[PDB]
Amino acid sequence: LNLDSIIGRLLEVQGSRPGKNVQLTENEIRGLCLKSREIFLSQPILLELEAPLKICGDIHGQYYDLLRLFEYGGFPPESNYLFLGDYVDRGKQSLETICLLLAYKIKYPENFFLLRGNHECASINRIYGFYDECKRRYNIKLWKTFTDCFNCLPIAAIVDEKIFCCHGGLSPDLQSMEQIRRIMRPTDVPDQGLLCDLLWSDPDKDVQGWGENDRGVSFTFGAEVVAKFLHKHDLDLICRAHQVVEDGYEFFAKRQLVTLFSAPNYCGEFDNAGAMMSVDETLMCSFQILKPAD
Amino acid sequence: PYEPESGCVEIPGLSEEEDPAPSRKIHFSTAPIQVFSTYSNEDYDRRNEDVDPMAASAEYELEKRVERLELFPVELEKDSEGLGISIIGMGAGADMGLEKLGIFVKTVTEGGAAHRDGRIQVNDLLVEVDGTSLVGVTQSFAASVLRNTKGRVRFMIGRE
Ligand SMILES: [Mn+2]
Ligand SMILES: [Mn+2]
Repeated sequence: LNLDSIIGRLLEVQGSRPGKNVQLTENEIRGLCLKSREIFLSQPILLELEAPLKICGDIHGQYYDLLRLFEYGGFPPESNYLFLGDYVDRGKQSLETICLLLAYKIKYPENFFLLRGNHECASINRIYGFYDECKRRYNIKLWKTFTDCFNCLPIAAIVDEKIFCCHGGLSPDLQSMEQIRRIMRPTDVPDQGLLCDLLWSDPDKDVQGWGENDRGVSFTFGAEVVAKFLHKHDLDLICRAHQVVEDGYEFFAKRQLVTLFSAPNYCGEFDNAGAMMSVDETLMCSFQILKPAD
Repeated sequence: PYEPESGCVEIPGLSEEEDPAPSRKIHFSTAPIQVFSTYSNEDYDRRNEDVDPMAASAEYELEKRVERLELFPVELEKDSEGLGISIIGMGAGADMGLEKLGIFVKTVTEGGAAHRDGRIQVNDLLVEVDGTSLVGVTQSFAASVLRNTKGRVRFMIGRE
Protein backbone atom coordinates (compact mmCIF):
# COMPACT_ATOMS: atom_id res chain seq x y z
CA LEU A 1 0.00 0.00 0.00
CA ASN A 2 2.86 2.37 0.91
CA LEU A 3 0.37 4.79 2.51
CA ASP A 4 2.58 7.13 4.55
CA SER A 5 5.00 7.51 1.60
CA ILE A 6 2.05 8.37 -0.64
CA ILE A 7 0.71 10.94 1.85
CA GLY A 8 4.27 12.42 2.21
CA ARG A 9 4.55 12.90 -1.57
CA LEU A 10 1.07 14.43 -1.84
CA LEU A 11 1.93 16.94 0.93
CA GLU A 12 5.45 17.66 -0.40
CA VAL A 13 4.03 20.48 -2.58
CA GLN A 14 2.54 22.38 0.36
CA GLY A 15 5.14 25.14 -0.06
CA SER A 16 5.25 25.16 -3.89
CA ARG A 17 3.68 27.61 -6.32
CA PRO A 18 0.11 26.36 -6.84
CA GLY A 19 -0.44 24.13 -9.87
CA LYS A 20 2.62 21.88 -9.40
CA ASN A 21 1.56 18.24 -9.96
CA VAL A 22 2.20 15.23 -7.79
CA GLN A 23 2.46 12.19 -10.06
CA LEU A 24 1.99 9.00 -8.01
CA THR A 25 2.40 5.66 -9.80
CA GLU A 26 -0.56 3.89 -11.39
CA ASN A 27 -0.11 0.97 -8.95
CA GLU A 28 -0.27 3.43 -6.03
CA ILE A 29 -3.48 5.08 -7.14
CA ARG A 30 -5.03 1.66 -7.88
CA GLY A 31 -4.15 0.56 -4.32
CA LEU A 32 -5.86 3.66 -2.86
CA CYS A 33 -8.98 2.92 -4.94
CA LEU A 34 -9.17 -0.74 -4.01
CA LYS A 35 -8.49 -0.23 -0.31
CA SER A 36 -10.88 2.73 0.11
CA ARG A 37 -13.58 0.79 -1.76
CA GLU A 38 -13.40 -2.06 0.81
CA ILE A 39 -13.70 0.48 3.59
CA PHE A 40 -16.69 2.27 2.03
CA LEU A 41 -18.49 -1.06 1.59
CA SER A 42 -17.73 -2.05 5.22
CA GLN A 43 -19.37 1.12 6.58
CA PRO A 44 -23.09 2.03 6.27
CA ILE A 45 -24.37 3.83 3.15
CA LEU A 46 -26.12 6.17 5.59
CA LEU A 47 -23.36 7.24 7.98
CA GLU A 48 -24.17 7.82 11.64
CA LEU A 49 -21.56 10.27 12.94
CA GLU A 50 -20.80 12.05 16.21
CA ALA A 51 -19.45 15.53 16.88
CA PRO A 52 -16.88 17.06 16.88
CA LEU A 53 -16.75 17.22 13.11
CA LYS A 54 -15.73 19.70 10.39
CA ILE A 55 -17.96 19.59 7.29
CA CYS A 56 -16.79 20.69 3.81
CA GLY A 57 -18.59 21.16 0.48
CA ASP A 58 -17.38 20.88 -3.14
CA ILE A 59 -13.66 20.83 -3.95
CA HIS A 60 -13.71 20.15 -7.70
CA GLY A 61 -10.01 19.28 -8.12
CA GLN A 62 -8.73 22.59 -6.69
CA TYR A 63 -5.96 20.69 -4.89
CA TYR A 64 -4.14 23.72 -3.50
CA ASP A 65 -7.33 25.06 -1.95
CA LEU A 66 -7.83 21.64 -0.28
CA LEU A 67 -4.31 21.90 1.18
CA ARG A 68 -5.20 25.29 2.69
CA LEU A 69 -8.49 23.92 4.06
CA PHE A 70 -6.48 21.30 5.99
CA GLU A 71 -3.83 23.88 6.99
CA TYR A 72 -6.41 26.11 8.60
CA GLY A 73 -8.97 23.49 9.70
CA GLY A 74 -6.29 21.08 11.00
CA PHE A 75 -4.79 18.14 9.06
CA PRO A 76 -6.29 14.72 9.86
CA PRO A 77 -6.44 13.37 12.54
CA GLU A 78 -6.36 16.75 14.41
CA SER A 79 -9.94 17.31 13.28
CA ASN A 80 -12.60 14.83 12.18
CA TYR A 81 -13.88 15.52 8.65
CA LEU A 82 -16.95 14.91 6.58
CA PHE A 83 -16.84 15.94 2.90
CA LEU A 84 -20.08 16.28 0.99
CA GLY A 85 -18.86 15.13 -2.44
CA ASP A 86 -17.79 16.61 -5.79
CA TYR A 87 -14.04 16.01 -5.38
CA VAL A 88 -13.39 15.80 -9.12
CA ASP A 89 -14.13 17.58 -12.42
CA ARG A 90 -13.60 21.22 -13.49
CA GLY A 91 -10.28 21.74 -11.65
CA LYS A 92 -6.89 20.71 -13.02
CA GLN A 93 -5.90 18.55 -10.09
CA SER A 94 -8.76 16.14 -9.48
CA LEU A 95 -6.20 13.28 -9.14
CA GLU A 96 -4.15 14.80 -6.30
CA THR A 97 -7.42 15.87 -4.62
CA ILE A 98 -9.08 12.44 -4.67
CA CYS A 99 -5.86 10.60 -3.86
CA LEU A 100 -5.20 12.68 -0.72
CA LEU A 101 -8.85 12.26 0.38
CA LEU A 102 -8.79 8.51 -0.19
CA ALA A 103 -5.45 8.22 1.59
CA TYR A 104 -6.85 9.88 4.71
CA LYS A 105 -9.96 7.70 4.54
CA ILE A 106 -7.71 4.61 4.52
CA LYS A 107 -5.43 5.87 7.35
CA TYR A 108 -8.19 7.20 9.65
CA PRO A 109 -11.34 5.27 8.59
CA GLU A 110 -13.33 6.05 11.78
CA ASN A 111 -12.45 9.77 11.84
CA PHE A 112 -12.55 10.78 8.17
CA PHE A 113 -15.58 10.54 5.87
CA LEU A 114 -16.48 11.20 2.22
CA LEU A 115 -19.97 11.30 0.69
CA ARG A 116 -20.81 10.82 -2.97
CA GLY A 117 -21.45 13.94 -5.07
CA ASN A 118 -23.16 14.07 -8.45
CA HIS A 119 -19.69 14.31 -10.05
CA GLU A 120 -18.65 10.95 -8.49
CA CYS A 121 -20.57 9.30 -11.30
CA ALA A 122 -19.13 8.04 -14.61
CA SER A 123 -21.74 9.67 -16.87
CA ILE A 124 -20.92 13.09 -15.34
CA ASN A 125 -17.14 12.96 -14.74
CA ARG A 126 -16.69 11.54 -18.25
CA ILE A 127 -17.83 14.94 -19.49
CA TYR A 128 -16.61 17.52 -16.99
CA GLY A 129 -12.90 16.77 -16.85
CA PHE A 130 -11.98 13.78 -14.70
CA TYR A 131 -11.86 11.26 -17.56
CA ASP A 132 -9.67 13.73 -19.48
CA GLU A 133 -7.26 14.13 -16.53
CA CYS A 134 -7.09 10.33 -16.11
CA LYS A 135 -6.54 9.74 -19.84
CA ARG A 136 -3.90 12.48 -20.07
CA ARG A 137 -1.97 11.65 -16.90
CA TYR A 138 -2.58 7.91 -16.61
CA ASN A 139 -4.90 5.77 -18.76
CA ILE A 140 -8.64 5.01 -19.20
CA LYS A 141 -8.31 1.79 -17.20
CA LEU A 142 -7.48 3.97 -14.14
CA TRP A 143 -10.63 6.06 -14.73
CA LYS A 144 -12.71 2.81 -14.68
CA THR A 145 -10.98 1.83 -11.41
CA PHE A 146 -12.04 5.20 -9.90
CA THR A 147 -15.59 4.56 -11.10
CA ASP A 148 -15.68 1.21 -9.28
CA CYS A 149 -14.54 3.03 -6.12
CA PHE A 150 -17.00 6.00 -6.45
CA ASN A 151 -19.86 3.51 -7.02
CA CYS A 152 -19.31 2.43 -3.37
CA LEU A 153 -19.30 5.86 -1.69
CA PRO A 154 -21.92 6.43 1.03
CA ILE A 155 -24.78 8.75 0.08
CA ALA A 156 -25.78 10.63 3.24
CA ALA A 157 -24.81 11.14 6.89
CA ILE A 158 -26.66 12.04 10.07
CA VAL A 159 -24.59 13.91 12.67
CA ASP A 160 -25.68 13.26 16.30
CA GLU A 161 -29.24 12.35 15.20
CA LYS A 162 -29.73 16.06 14.34
CA ILE A 163 -27.92 17.17 11.15
CA PHE A 164 -28.83 15.44 7.87
CA CYS A 165 -25.99 15.74 5.30
CA CYS A 166 -26.02 14.95 1.59
CA HIS A 167 -24.55 16.50 -1.54
CA GLY A 168 -27.70 17.80 -3.29
CA GLY A 169 -30.78 17.71 -1.11
CA LEU A 170 -34.13 16.15 -0.45
CA SER A 171 -36.26 13.88 -2.66
CA PRO A 172 -40.07 13.92 -3.01
CA ASP A 173 -39.72 10.14 -2.60
CA LEU A 174 -37.81 10.23 0.72
CA GLN A 175 -40.16 9.29 3.58
CA SER A 176 -37.99 6.97 5.65
CA MET A 177 -34.24 6.73 6.18
CA GLU A 178 -34.60 3.00 5.52
CA GLN A 179 -35.06 3.91 1.85
CA ILE A 180 -31.48 5.16 1.89
CA ARG A 181 -30.15 2.21 3.95
CA ARG A 182 -31.60 -0.49 1.63
CA ILE A 183 -29.64 0.84 -1.38
CA MET A 184 -27.12 -1.82 -2.46
CA ARG A 185 -23.56 -0.94 -3.54
CA PRO A 186 -21.80 -0.75 -5.91
CA THR A 187 -24.40 1.28 -7.77
CA ASP A 188 -24.52 3.82 -10.57
CA VAL A 189 -26.58 6.98 -10.06
CA PRO A 190 -29.90 6.77 -11.98
CA ASP A 191 -31.36 9.58 -14.13
CA GLN A 192 -34.24 9.91 -11.70
CA GLY A 193 -35.46 8.70 -8.32
CA LEU A 194 -34.28 8.87 -4.72
CA LEU A 195 -30.51 8.45 -5.23
CA CYS A 196 -30.54 10.93 -8.11
CA ASP A 197 -32.41 13.53 -6.00
CA LEU A 198 -30.05 13.16 -3.01
CA LEU A 199 -27.11 14.07 -5.27
CA TRP A 200 -28.87 16.56 -7.60
CA SER A 201 -31.74 18.53 -6.00
CA ASP A 202 -31.61 22.21 -4.93
CA PRO A 203 -33.50 24.44 -2.48
CA ASP A 204 -35.46 27.33 -4.09
CA LYS A 205 -36.99 30.17 -2.07
CA ASP A 206 -39.37 30.85 -4.98
CA VAL A 207 -41.03 27.43 -5.18
CA GLN A 208 -43.88 26.14 -3.05
CA GLY A 209 -43.42 22.39 -2.60
CA TRP A 210 -41.53 20.63 -5.40
CA GLY A 211 -40.55 22.24 -8.70
CA GLU A 212 -38.55 21.57 -11.85
CA ASN A 213 -34.79 21.98 -11.70
CA ASP A 214 -33.02 24.25 -14.24
CA ARG A 215 -30.21 21.65 -14.35
CA GLY A 216 -32.49 19.30 -16.34
CA VAL A 217 -32.17 16.66 -13.61
CA SER A 218 -34.15 16.13 -10.38
CA PHE A 219 -36.14 18.83 -8.55
CA THR A 220 -36.18 22.00 -6.52
CA PHE A 221 -37.79 22.14 -3.06
CA GLY A 222 -39.15 25.00 -0.96
CA ALA A 223 -38.78 26.14 2.66
CA GLU A 224 -41.94 24.33 3.77
CA VAL A 225 -40.65 21.00 2.42
CA VAL A 226 -37.54 21.51 4.57
CA ALA A 227 -39.52 22.37 7.74
CA LYS A 228 -41.81 19.33 7.27
CA PHE A 229 -38.86 16.96 6.72
CA LEU A 230 -36.99 18.13 9.84
CA HIS A 231 -40.07 17.95 12.05
CA LYS A 232 -40.94 14.45 10.79
CA HIS A 233 -37.48 13.00 11.41
CA ASP A 234 -36.72 14.98 14.62
CA LEU A 235 -33.79 16.70 12.86
CA ASP A 236 -32.59 20.28 13.30
CA LEU A 237 -30.65 21.03 10.11
CA ILE A 238 -29.95 19.91 6.54
CA CYS A 239 -26.36 20.44 5.50
CA ARG A 240 -25.72 20.12 1.75
CA ALA A 241 -23.36 21.50 -0.94
CA HIS A 242 -23.76 21.39 -4.75
CA GLN A 243 -24.29 25.17 -5.33
CA VAL A 244 -21.71 27.96 -5.49
CA VAL A 245 -22.45 30.43 -2.70
CA GLU A 246 -20.65 33.74 -2.46
CA ASP A 247 -19.56 33.53 1.19
CA GLY A 248 -18.84 29.77 1.13
CA TYR A 249 -21.94 29.10 3.24
CA GLU A 250 -25.56 30.27 2.83
CA PHE A 251 -28.61 29.58 4.96
CA PHE A 252 -32.03 28.67 3.56
CA ALA A 253 -35.49 28.57 5.25
CA LYS A 254 -34.28 30.75 8.11
CA ARG A 255 -31.49 28.44 9.36
CA GLN A 256 -33.08 25.07 8.70
CA LEU A 257 -30.83 24.34 5.73
CA VAL A 258 -27.24 25.33 4.96
CA THR A 259 -25.28 25.12 1.68
CA LEU A 260 -21.50 24.72 2.03
CA PHE A 261 -19.12 25.22 -0.87
CA SER A 262 -15.37 24.76 -0.37
CA ALA A 263 -13.80 25.64 -3.74
CA PRO A 264 -12.88 29.35 -3.61
CA ASN A 265 -13.03 31.35 -6.85
CA TYR A 266 -14.66 28.28 -8.36
CA CYS A 267 -12.79 27.21 -11.52
CA GLY A 268 -11.66 30.85 -11.92
CA GLU A 269 -15.15 31.81 -13.12
CA PHE A 270 -16.63 32.93 -9.79
CA ASP A 271 -15.39 35.31 -7.06
CA ASN A 272 -16.58 33.25 -4.12
CA ALA A 273 -15.08 32.15 -0.85
CA GLY A 274 -15.02 28.54 0.35
CA ALA A 275 -16.22 27.59 3.83
CA MET A 276 -16.38 24.74 6.30
CA MET A 277 -18.79 24.22 9.17
CA SER A 278 -17.53 23.02 12.55
CA VAL A 279 -19.86 21.16 14.91
CA ASP A 280 -18.54 20.92 18.47
CA GLU A 281 -19.47 18.42 21.21
CA THR A 282 -22.37 20.63 22.43
CA LEU A 283 -23.63 20.78 18.82
CA MET A 284 -22.71 24.44 18.41
CA CYS A 285 -22.19 25.20 14.73
CA SER A 286 -19.65 27.76 13.53
CA PHE A 287 -18.18 28.78 10.16
CA GLN A 288 -14.62 29.14 8.92
CA ILE A 289 -14.09 30.92 5.61
CA LEU A 290 -11.38 30.48 2.99
CA LYS A 291 -11.06 33.73 1.02
CA PRO A 292 -8.63 34.27 -1.89
CA ALA A 293 -6.18 37.13 -1.24
CA ASP A 294 -6.17 40.28 -3.44
CA PRO B 1 11.43 30.94 -5.02
CA TYR B 2 7.76 30.84 -3.94
CA GLU B 3 6.91 31.75 -0.33
CA PRO B 4 3.29 30.90 0.61
CA GLU B 5 1.78 33.12 3.28
CA SER B 6 -1.01 32.50 5.73
CA GLY B 7 -3.21 34.69 7.87
CA CYS B 8 -6.55 35.12 9.58
CA VAL B 9 -9.02 38.01 9.72
CA GLU B 10 -12.18 38.16 11.85
CA ILE B 11 -15.52 39.48 10.58
CA PRO B 12 -18.90 39.87 12.32
CA GLY B 13 -20.36 36.51 13.29
CA LEU B 14 -23.82 35.08 12.80
CA SER B 15 -26.61 37.30 14.10
CA GLU B 16 -28.59 36.28 17.17
CA GLU B 17 -31.79 34.68 15.88
CA GLU B 18 -35.34 35.50 16.98
CA ASP B 19 -36.94 32.85 19.25
CA PRO B 20 -35.37 29.51 18.23
CA ALA B 21 -37.48 26.40 18.96
CA PRO B 22 -36.84 25.08 22.53
CA SER B 23 -36.64 21.52 21.20
CA ARG B 24 -33.77 22.40 18.80
CA LYS B 25 -30.51 20.77 19.99
CA ILE B 26 -28.05 22.45 17.65
CA HIS B 27 -27.26 26.14 18.07
CA PHE B 28 -25.19 28.68 16.15
CA SER B 29 -22.15 30.63 17.37
CA THR B 30 -22.40 34.43 17.53
CA ALA B 31 -18.59 34.71 17.80
CA PRO B 32 -16.61 36.46 15.03
CA ILE B 33 -16.09 34.38 11.87
CA GLN B 34 -12.51 33.48 11.02
CA VAL B 35 -11.65 34.41 7.46
CA PHE B 36 -8.49 32.61 6.44
CA SER B 37 -6.33 33.59 3.46
CA THR B 38 -5.92 31.30 0.44
CA TYR B 39 -4.11 31.94 -2.87
CA SER B 40 -4.92 34.89 -5.11
CA ASN B 41 -5.97 34.22 -8.71
CA GLU B 42 -2.57 35.53 -9.84
CA ASP B 43 -0.85 32.96 -7.57
CA TYR B 44 -3.30 30.18 -8.36
CA ASP B 45 -4.91 30.09 -11.79
CA ARG B 46 -8.08 28.08 -11.08
CA ARG B 47 -9.33 28.37 -14.71
CA ASN B 48 -9.33 25.23 -16.86
CA GLU B 49 -9.89 25.83 -20.59
CA ASP B 50 -9.37 22.12 -21.41
CA VAL B 51 -12.88 21.07 -20.35
CA ASP B 52 -15.03 20.48 -23.45
CA PRO B 53 -18.36 18.83 -22.56
CA MET B 54 -19.52 18.85 -26.21
CA ALA B 55 -16.49 16.87 -27.46
CA ALA B 56 -16.57 14.59 -24.40
CA SER B 57 -20.23 13.64 -24.91
CA ALA B 58 -19.59 13.00 -28.62
CA GLU B 59 -16.73 10.61 -27.72
CA TYR B 60 -18.85 8.98 -24.97
CA GLU B 61 -21.79 8.01 -27.25
CA LEU B 62 -19.28 6.20 -29.49
CA GLU B 63 -17.63 4.49 -26.46
CA LYS B 64 -20.96 3.11 -25.22
CA ARG B 65 -21.39 1.03 -28.39
CA VAL B 66 -17.88 -0.50 -28.27
CA GLU B 67 -18.41 -2.09 -24.83
CA ARG B 68 -21.37 -3.95 -26.34
CA LEU B 69 -18.76 -5.45 -28.70
CA GLU B 70 -16.54 -8.38 -27.72
CA LEU B 71 -12.92 -7.22 -27.81
CA PHE B 72 -10.02 -9.40 -28.97
CA PRO B 73 -6.29 -8.67 -29.41
CA VAL B 74 -4.64 -9.22 -32.81
CA GLU B 75 -0.92 -9.07 -33.63
CA LEU B 76 0.19 -8.50 -37.24
CA GLU B 77 3.63 -8.56 -38.83
CA LYS B 78 3.93 -5.40 -40.91
CA ASP B 79 5.82 -6.20 -44.11
CA SER B 80 6.79 -4.20 -47.24
CA GLU B 81 3.15 -4.04 -48.43
CA GLY B 82 1.94 -2.64 -45.07
CA LEU B 83 -0.87 -4.01 -42.88
CA GLY B 84 -3.15 -5.07 -45.76
CA ILE B 85 -6.20 -3.11 -44.55
CA SER B 86 -8.07 0.04 -45.48
CA ILE B 87 -10.28 1.98 -43.06
CA ILE B 88 -13.51 3.98 -42.93
CA GLY B 89 -14.74 6.39 -40.24
CA MET B 90 -18.38 6.03 -39.15
CA GLY B 91 -20.29 8.42 -36.82
CA ALA B 92 -22.32 7.64 -33.69
CA GLY B 93 -25.63 8.10 -35.48
CA ALA B 94 -26.80 10.00 -38.55
CA ASP B 95 -24.77 12.74 -40.31
CA MET B 96 -22.33 13.41 -37.46
CA GLY B 97 -19.58 14.94 -39.60
CA LEU B 98 -15.86 14.20 -39.28
CA GLU B 99 -14.67 14.71 -35.70
CA LYS B 100 -15.47 11.73 -33.48
CA LEU B 101 -15.63 8.54 -35.49
CA GLY B 102 -15.41 4.80 -35.04
CA ILE B 103 -12.67 3.42 -37.28
CA PHE B 104 -13.87 0.38 -39.20
CA VAL B 105 -12.08 -2.03 -41.50
CA LYS B 106 -13.39 -1.21 -45.00
CA THR B 107 -11.05 -3.53 -46.93
CA VAL B 108 -8.72 -6.50 -46.28
CA THR B 109 -6.17 -6.72 -49.11
CA GLU B 110 -5.96 -10.18 -50.72
CA GLY B 111 -2.51 -11.63 -49.94
CA GLY B 112 -1.78 -8.90 -47.35
CA ALA B 113 -0.65 -9.32 -43.73
CA ALA B 114 -4.15 -8.96 -42.23
CA HIS B 115 -5.59 -11.42 -44.76
CA ARG B 116 -3.11 -14.28 -44.22
CA ASP B 117 -3.39 -13.84 -40.42
CA GLY B 118 -7.12 -14.51 -40.95
CA ARG B 119 -8.58 -12.80 -37.87
CA ILE B 120 -9.36 -9.19 -38.90
CA GLN B 121 -12.37 -8.95 -41.28
CA VAL B 122 -14.41 -6.26 -43.09
CA ASN B 123 -16.51 -4.19 -40.61
CA ASP B 124 -14.27 -4.97 -37.64
CA LEU B 125 -13.77 -1.99 -35.34
CA LEU B 126 -10.22 -0.80 -34.68
CA VAL B 127 -10.27 -0.03 -30.97
CA GLU B 128 -6.54 0.36 -30.26
CA VAL B 129 -3.38 0.24 -32.39
CA ASP B 130 0.13 0.22 -30.87
CA GLY B 131 -1.33 1.43 -27.56
CA THR B 132 -3.20 4.35 -29.14
CA SER B 133 -7.00 4.53 -28.82
CA LEU B 134 -8.88 4.97 -32.11
CA VAL B 135 -12.31 5.17 -30.49
CA GLY B 136 -13.79 8.62 -31.27
CA VAL B 137 -11.05 9.99 -33.54
CA THR B 138 -10.80 11.51 -37.00
CA GLN B 139 -10.04 9.27 -39.98
CA SER B 140 -6.84 11.28 -40.67
CA PHE B 141 -5.63 10.66 -37.08
CA ALA B 142 -6.33 6.94 -37.54
CA ALA B 143 -4.47 6.94 -40.87
CA SER B 144 -1.44 8.61 -39.22
CA VAL B 145 -1.39 6.02 -36.37
CA LEU B 146 -1.56 3.12 -38.86
CA ARG B 147 1.12 4.60 -41.16
CA ASN B 148 3.52 4.98 -38.23
CA THR B 149 3.24 1.35 -37.06
CA LYS B 150 6.31 -0.89 -37.54
CA GLY B 151 7.22 -4.59 -37.09
CA ARG B 152 4.82 -6.68 -35.02
CA VAL B 153 1.81 -4.38 -34.61
CA ARG B 154 -0.55 -4.86 -31.64
CA PHE B 155 -4.31 -4.36 -32.12
CA MET B 156 -7.49 -4.49 -30.10
CA ILE B 157 -10.43 -5.38 -32.34
CA GLY B 158 -14.23 -5.22 -31.85
CA ARG B 159 -16.83 -7.14 -33.87
CA GLU B 160 -20.60 -6.53 -34.24
MN1 LIG C 1 -20.23 20.60 -7.71
MN1 LIG D 1 -22.71 18.90 -7.28
